[PDB]
Amino acid sequence: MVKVALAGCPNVGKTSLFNALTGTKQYVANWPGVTVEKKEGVFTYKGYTINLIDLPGTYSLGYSSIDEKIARDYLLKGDADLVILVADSVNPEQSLYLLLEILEMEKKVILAMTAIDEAKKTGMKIDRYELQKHLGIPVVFTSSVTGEGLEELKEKIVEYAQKNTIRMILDYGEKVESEIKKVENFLRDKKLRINPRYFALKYLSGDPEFYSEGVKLGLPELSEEERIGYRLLIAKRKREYVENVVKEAFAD
Ligand SMILES: Nc1nc2c(ncn2[C@@H]2O[C@H](COP(=O)(O)OP(=O)(O)NP(=O)(O)O)[C@@H](O)[C@H]2O)c(=O)[nH]1
Ligand SMILES: [Mg+2]
Ligand SMILES: [Mg+2]
Repeated sequence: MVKVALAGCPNVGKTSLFNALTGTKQYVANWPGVTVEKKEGVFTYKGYTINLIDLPGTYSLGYSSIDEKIARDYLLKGDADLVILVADSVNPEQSLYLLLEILEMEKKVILAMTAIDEAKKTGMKIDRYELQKHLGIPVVFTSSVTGEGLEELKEKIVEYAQKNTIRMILDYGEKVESEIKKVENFLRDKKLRINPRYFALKYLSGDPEFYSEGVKLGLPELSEEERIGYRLLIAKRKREYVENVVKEAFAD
C-alpha cells in the first residue's frame, strides 16, 4: 500500500490528475478540527494499492492561512510515502518555487508537469532531462485531458516508493549559511521530526510554528527586522534558482 499526496499551487490541475487516477474510487471528508475538505482516493496498479490525498492549493508553505497550514501539516506530520508536485507546464514558475520548499523537507518527490497537452500547443520545448538534472527528482509529463504520462506516473510512483531514501541543497550565501550552521549545532542533541536545515530556515524566517518551537528548544529570540530579512533573502534565492531552472529547461 502506497500513500501519495498531491501538492501544488492553486488551479494547476491537482484534482483533474486525482480524478484521472482514481475515477469514482474517492470520497470527501474534512481535515481534523476544521471544515476544509479533505479529498482522498485509491487506485490499483500492477497489484499495488495506491492511496491518493488531494491537498489544498498553496503558493507557499507558511503557517498563517488555513490552506497552507493544512498542506504543510500533512507534508510534515502525515503518513505520505511520497509527494507528487503537480506543476502547471504552461506557467511553471510558481510551481517550481513551491517545489523547492518541499524538496527542502527531504521527502520523496516526483514532479508532474501537467497540462502538457496545452503546453505543447505553444510551441515551447520542455526538456525533462534538464528538469531532472537541476531538481534531482523524477519528472513526468502528464495530461488529464489526453492521458499522456498517466501510466508513466504510476510506474514512477511504485519505482520511487521502493527506495530506502530520497538532497536539494540551495546555497543561501555566507550570512544565512552561517546562521543555519549555528542553529544546526545548537539543535544537535534535540529530537527533531524534520531535518535541522529545514528547521533552521523556518526559524530564521520567523515562521509562526518553527520560530516558536525553536525558542522553546532554547534558541534565542530574533528581531522582527531580522526575521523579515531572512525570510526575504531566502525567498529571493529560491526565485533566482527557479529562474535558472526555467532558462536551462524551457525554450520557445
Ligand atoms: N488542457 C488541460 N487542462 C487541464 C489539465 N488539468 C487540469 N486542467 C484544467 O485546469 C483547471 C484547474 O484544474 P483543477 O484540477 O481544478 O486544479 P486544482 O489544482 O485541483 N485547483 P485547486 O487548487 O483549486 O484545488 C480546470 O479548468 C481543468 O480543466 C490538463 O492536463 N490539461
Ligand atoms: Mg480552484
Ligand atoms: Mg483541487
